[PDB]
Amino acid sequence: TLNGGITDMLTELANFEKNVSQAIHKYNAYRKAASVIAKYPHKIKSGAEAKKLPGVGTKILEKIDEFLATGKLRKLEKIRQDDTSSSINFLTRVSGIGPSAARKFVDEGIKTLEDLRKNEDKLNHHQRIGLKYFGDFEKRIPREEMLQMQDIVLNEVKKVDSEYIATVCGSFRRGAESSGDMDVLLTHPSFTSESTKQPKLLHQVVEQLQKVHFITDTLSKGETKFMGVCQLPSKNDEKEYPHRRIDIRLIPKDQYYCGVLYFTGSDIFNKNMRAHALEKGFTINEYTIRPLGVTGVAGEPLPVDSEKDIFDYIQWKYREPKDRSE
DNA sequence: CCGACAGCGCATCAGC
DNA sequence: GCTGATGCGC
DNA sequence: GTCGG
Ligand SMILES: Cc1cn([C@H]2C[C@H](O)[C@@H](COP(=O)(O)OP(=O)(O)C(Cl)(Cl)P(=O)(O)O)O2)c(=O)[nH]c1=O
Ligand SMILES: [Cl-]
Ligand SMILES: [Cl-]
Ligand SMILES: [Mg+2]
Ligand code: NA
Ligand code: NA
Ligand code: NA
Repeated sequence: TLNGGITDMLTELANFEKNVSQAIHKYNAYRKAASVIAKYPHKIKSGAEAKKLPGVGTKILEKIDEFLATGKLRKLEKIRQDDTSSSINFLTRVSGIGPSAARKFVDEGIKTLEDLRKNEDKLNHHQRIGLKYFGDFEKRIPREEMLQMQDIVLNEVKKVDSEYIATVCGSFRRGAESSGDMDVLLTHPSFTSESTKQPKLLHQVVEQLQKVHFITDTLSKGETKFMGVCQLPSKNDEKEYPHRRIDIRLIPKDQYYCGVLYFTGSDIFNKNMRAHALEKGFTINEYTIRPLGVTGVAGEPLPVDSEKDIFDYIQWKYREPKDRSE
């Protein structure tokens, strides 16, 4: 909020490059610049001052100078006025419509919420459910609701098998006062990097959450990742809660710490951390941290017994979840 | 200058 | 059907 | 769009 004007401008530029230009590197550059400026503990007085931060170069410095002098950016003012860019940007707000489908729909005259509704047969399943809950999926989730959702998910998982461990990650684990969705890390001792003693480990949990009418819709589902929709139950005569996005990730139990580091994020934090790992000669994914040889080929998984072990390998002081909101 | 930019599950489609 | 590329979203 | 080498 200290530099909220600038970071909003950069986020809108990032969205334009991703959604309209399909220029993924410009998208990530703008997001990195917005992240470093959001973290900067001073009210930026000039582009030159912002250029000192890593990820802000000459181009963004000049945009910041325009924004500070005038309160706006002509480039963005023209983008807002362009019907084609505005239409593509809007459609990507539906879950499952990305930049390519958005431009395909616009090209064939499908430009608004009603166009989508009257053309539901042009949508795949994910897009159909994203359209159905368009308004709901724009709402934030109060942390008090996240706590009730956690209670349901952990207890229903416990009812399936007491040896499951479900961990709510995402912004919730970083202590945020509100979240965009619910991310659940799941483990069971039957599923390790060495063996899967039991099938349908994820299915059984999903099935149970559907049975109690917590999970209401499916966006995608495989043996280790479920992405879908859920809803808190409401009380008598009470308006319903919005439907909410939920993601469940089943990770081999012996890879919990890499999985919980990954699912806790933020996404930019993970990108920064994984980039730094590469510079230190390691690669990090949600399963393992491995060394890189002189060929750059990933070696064998290093032993990991805590989140901090992962930080230790890349020579970073440990950062608590609440300081990973980048 | 310029190569690299984090890493991967699931859905869908083309080609065979 | 399988395989590989692409889209999308974490 | 930015940056390390
Ligand atoms: C999108 C994305 C995610 N994650 C990891 C890190 C992410 O933290 C984790 C969950 O993804 P989610 O999109 O739900 O991100 P949240 O942090 O929970 C959030 Cl603040 Cl955007 P909100 O959901 O509360 O609105 O997955 C990544 O590693 N890379 C990615 O590109
Ligand atoms: Cl690009
Ligand atoms: Cl791995
Ligand atoms: Mg989340
Ligand atoms: Na800089
Ligand atoms: Na979308
Ligand atoms: Na998520």
